[PDB]
Amino acid sequence: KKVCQTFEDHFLSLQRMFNNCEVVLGNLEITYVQRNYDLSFLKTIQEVAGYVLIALNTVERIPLENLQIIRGNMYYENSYALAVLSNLKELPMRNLQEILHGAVRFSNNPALCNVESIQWRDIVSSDFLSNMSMDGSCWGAGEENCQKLTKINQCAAGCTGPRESDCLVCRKFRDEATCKDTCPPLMLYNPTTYQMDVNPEGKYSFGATCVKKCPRNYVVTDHGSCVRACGADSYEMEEDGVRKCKKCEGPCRKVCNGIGIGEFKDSLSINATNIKHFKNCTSISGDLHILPVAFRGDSFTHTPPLDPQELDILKTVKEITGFLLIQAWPENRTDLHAFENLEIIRGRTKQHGQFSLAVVSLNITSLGLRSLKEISDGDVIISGNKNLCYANTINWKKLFGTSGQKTKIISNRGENSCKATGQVCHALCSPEGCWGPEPRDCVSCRNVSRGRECVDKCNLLEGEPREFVENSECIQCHPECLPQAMNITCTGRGPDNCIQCAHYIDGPHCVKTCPAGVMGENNTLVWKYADAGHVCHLC
Amino acid sequence: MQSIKGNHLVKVYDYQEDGSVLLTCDAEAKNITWFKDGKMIGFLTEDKKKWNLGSNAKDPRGMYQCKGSQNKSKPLQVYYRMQTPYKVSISGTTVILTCPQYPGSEILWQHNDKNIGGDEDDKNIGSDEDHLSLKEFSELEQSGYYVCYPRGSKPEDANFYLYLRARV
Amino acid sequence: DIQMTQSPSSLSASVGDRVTITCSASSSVSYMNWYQQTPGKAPKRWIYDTSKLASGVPSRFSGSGSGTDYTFTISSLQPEDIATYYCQQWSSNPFTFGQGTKLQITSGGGGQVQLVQSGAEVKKPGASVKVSCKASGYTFTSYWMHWVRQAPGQGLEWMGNIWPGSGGTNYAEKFKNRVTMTRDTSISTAYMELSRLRSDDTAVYYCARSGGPYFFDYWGQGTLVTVSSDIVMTQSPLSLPVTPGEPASISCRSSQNIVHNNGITYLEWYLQKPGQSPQLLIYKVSDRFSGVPDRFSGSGSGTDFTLKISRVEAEDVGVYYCFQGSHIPPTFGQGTKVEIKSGGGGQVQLVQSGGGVVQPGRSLRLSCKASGYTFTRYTMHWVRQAPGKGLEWIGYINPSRGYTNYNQKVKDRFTISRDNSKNTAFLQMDSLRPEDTGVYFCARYYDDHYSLDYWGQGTPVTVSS
Repeated sequence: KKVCQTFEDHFLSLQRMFNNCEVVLGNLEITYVQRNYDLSFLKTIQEVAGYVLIALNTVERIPLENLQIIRGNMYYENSYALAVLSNLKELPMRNLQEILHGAVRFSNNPALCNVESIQWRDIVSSDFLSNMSMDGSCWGAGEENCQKLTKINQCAAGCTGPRESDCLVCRKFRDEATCKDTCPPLMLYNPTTYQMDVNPEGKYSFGATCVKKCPRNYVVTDHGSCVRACGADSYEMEEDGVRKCKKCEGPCRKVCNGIGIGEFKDSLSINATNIKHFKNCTSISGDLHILPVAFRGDSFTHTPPLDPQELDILKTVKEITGFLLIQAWPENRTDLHAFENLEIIRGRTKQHGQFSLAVVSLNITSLGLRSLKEISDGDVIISGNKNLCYANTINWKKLFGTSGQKTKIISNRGENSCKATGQVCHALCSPEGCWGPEPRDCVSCRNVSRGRECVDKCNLLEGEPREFVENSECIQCHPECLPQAMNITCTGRGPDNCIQCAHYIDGPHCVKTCPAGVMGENNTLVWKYADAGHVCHLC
Repeated sequence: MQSIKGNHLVKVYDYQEDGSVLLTCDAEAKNITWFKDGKMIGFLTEDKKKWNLGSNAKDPRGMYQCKGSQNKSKPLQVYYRMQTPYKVSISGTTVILTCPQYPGSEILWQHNDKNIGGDEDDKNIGSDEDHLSLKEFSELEQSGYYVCYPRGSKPEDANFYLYLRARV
Repeated sequence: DIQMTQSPSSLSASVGDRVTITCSASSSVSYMNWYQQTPGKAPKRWIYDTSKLASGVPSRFSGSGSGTDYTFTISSLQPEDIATYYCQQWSSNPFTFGQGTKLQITSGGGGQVQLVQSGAEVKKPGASVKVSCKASGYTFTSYWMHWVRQAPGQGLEWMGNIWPGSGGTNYAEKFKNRVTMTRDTSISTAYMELSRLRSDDTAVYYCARSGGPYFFDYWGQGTLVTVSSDIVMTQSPLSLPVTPGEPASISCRSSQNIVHNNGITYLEWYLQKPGQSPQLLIYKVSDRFSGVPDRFSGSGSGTDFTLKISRVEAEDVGVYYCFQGSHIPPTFGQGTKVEIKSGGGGQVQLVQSGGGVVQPGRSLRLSCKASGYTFTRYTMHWVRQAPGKGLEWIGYINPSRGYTNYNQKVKDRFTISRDNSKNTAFLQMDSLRPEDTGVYFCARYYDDHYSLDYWGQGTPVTVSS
């Protein structure tokens, strides 16, 4: 079954999107149709996975003869699946036998006839609470268009035999012929491996039927469903023949254009006009200048003065293709807290052709750019910052990528004064340097690293999180790994690299509970019990 | 003349039914002490506060000043004819007054807070250096307080006013 | 003679700092007067009665003291307060003045945003003129140097910007093909080359510097380039005359609505006082700039804007140019040359004449014509100011009585006379000496205020061979 996602223009667009449509994945909205312009523009539709909004319809007859069940994955306003109102004499909704989720709205249809006698109790299921059916089993058109009463367990509309292999429209999903309560699970549990495994027989979900691979431009989501596009919290990434909707690593890539290229081609600084076009943005393509005229405000550019609290919109920028020049920052903030999350300033375009990160003439105590790792092309100048201290400590050769990259860290607070004032890097920071005054803002660590923080020693023997040192990093053990005091409590990450288990242990793995009821091989549920030794034994 | 500002607290009471000259002191009444030519002439302990100089027919004259709880007030030169003081000369019906202080600066004159001797349109009133000449002196009209002061200074800053009462 | 001592003799303070001047008298004085004397101007009475502010004196000035010690205080020093301050006693003749306290700005242009333009350019038709504006006291890369033109016979007309940090110039369509503006960030100087000079291009071209809430905040001196062979805003009054003190109001109308899409109306009023560059008066539709008197108070909304100067003073005379910048090409109004209706009541004026260069031993006669008041009701005084010296009292004459008094130093050589029929006082100086060289000023003395309130502009007298 093919699937689909002025008065004349509306009619043309709707006839274009719904002509061949057989199952409507979104909501079929039939609104604003002029008189005597509809001719079988949508007749074969058989399941609309959403709401049918047939409102303000001047045409006399909207056939929709074959729509069998309108899913109701949405609603019109609230519990509103079929919205026929404010239109239309004949609507022979002959085939619509169940609207699973939602209700039917009748109002402002003086011309609609023979539909008030449709036994809508069969059509709607348990959502009669908002069933405003106020505006003999027959949907109109004389005879042969009868309501076909059938209701007044994987079959929705009706049955063509006492077999789940032959049913009109399946309630939840349909693998190939039989109506299943759910898709064949993507990952299958094998007691041999004691872990979930990709099931060859499993199929991803495309709407109301189960599909081994999602055709066209459909991306597999986390829940196995193949949505048209990834959600806001996910990104599109291809690993196999079908792409998957991988969850975003914090703010996902939203390439914006910076000041100088694009809509901000002629903008001067990151003005109050420019800002809020960069909200939730990462990998800004172009420069990202913050000149003082941003904070003063400008009249010949007619841009209101920038409130300092809005510069925190730029905290999401995790990469810059051009240059990052921060030539004035709010005087009440002690560290460049807007650019804390920057990772690479690739610097393809440079300010005056030279500098790729210039922090000139600000009053910040510490540069506070803890996360910057590569400043690829241009130089880096940090000057004038008359209160900047923990600055020269970081080894400027390590981050920059091309050997000609320089640094002109000048005219900042003197090193002798920086140390005399008690402003030196915390002890838990390797001799590489430190971005500020705190342990988190350290270039590299002496011993361990509990995330960004550089701790004195991983909780190898004593601690609440019970780290296990790895590649000079503290990695929280899996919660099932109970802390052991005589030795380390976990050799490595995961549930199968820990000595003592707080909960039961299933094979090599330690889990909260033994696997019970989980889908396993041969489409058979698996249940496991625990012995006195917290070992999970297969039943 | 009418005002007491400038420490000129001594004034003549011109509400006499009999031809007696009464002097008044504009000080916080507690006890008024009167002086004449520097010497104390009376001490009024509450009750009365005016000083009676006697009948005007006896030509009372002298530098009179009073004092309450503060320091002595500026003198009031009384000159009846029925510190250097103003000189009074009578010749027939002409009364000539001489300013006590004539540094050679512009001498101006005032009678009852009214300037006099400046305009040349008065044949009976001439000002010649520190001398003010009053021809055909009118006892009822030209008697009262007189004071001389330099151009630019306040008349109230004079060391004392002259009270002239003359029958000519 | 009561000796007046002023301390300090010269004081330098920064804008906004509190400045205190002390005056010590050799004897207890009943009342002290304070006068402000700008370079080249006659003394202006600022405080009388030792605490009372003269009419028009801002409340930021104050006098205090009693007996032999007096103090003059400026709460917030302003650039316009640069002058010599003199205290004067009147308790005894001669009226004695202090040596004068020369008040200057400690820093000044050191930090003050001061733009200095090229100026004095004369060209021929069809040529090109290039004018610079050296911006000092500010980050020359942080503020746009917008350049505005005011042709003779027309109001201000913008001529395009330049953001000296990046050189990215906007331009006005009336010159988009003709004038090019380039920055020289190294030397901190924006430049503007106008090519193909026409007949109608003779004007004064000012270089503004668009601020945060204001356009044309600090304006350059202005370059007069004389060469010879748009939401329209018109100001409803034009050459509207007012009387000193009488409230005035100049209305201005917009061709369209100048309410910008951002919601902030960039309507403004700039007051080009005679001989000065335009300087902002109402920063937005209603807000007044910092350093403008509370007298100037614009108003309006929608399309019509009206400026109400609550009490027109002597200094407010000059063309108020209404500018609207919510439209892309900044367009000004025609501007109403608000002028003092001369008399406007009692024109208390002292006009001095008879000065010049005279040989030693010769005689000179100075005249002081009094107008606007009863000449005979007030005393006319003469004061001499020698080059580099303070004010010296010479003498006074009473017009009603003819009473004269003179300083002992000149009593035997100077004669003061008056003509009541012409309301004029005469200062006759006989046997002039080189020490008599100076500016001679005539002053009216009000006995009720014990202060010389009206002073003549002064007549220079030079005794040279």
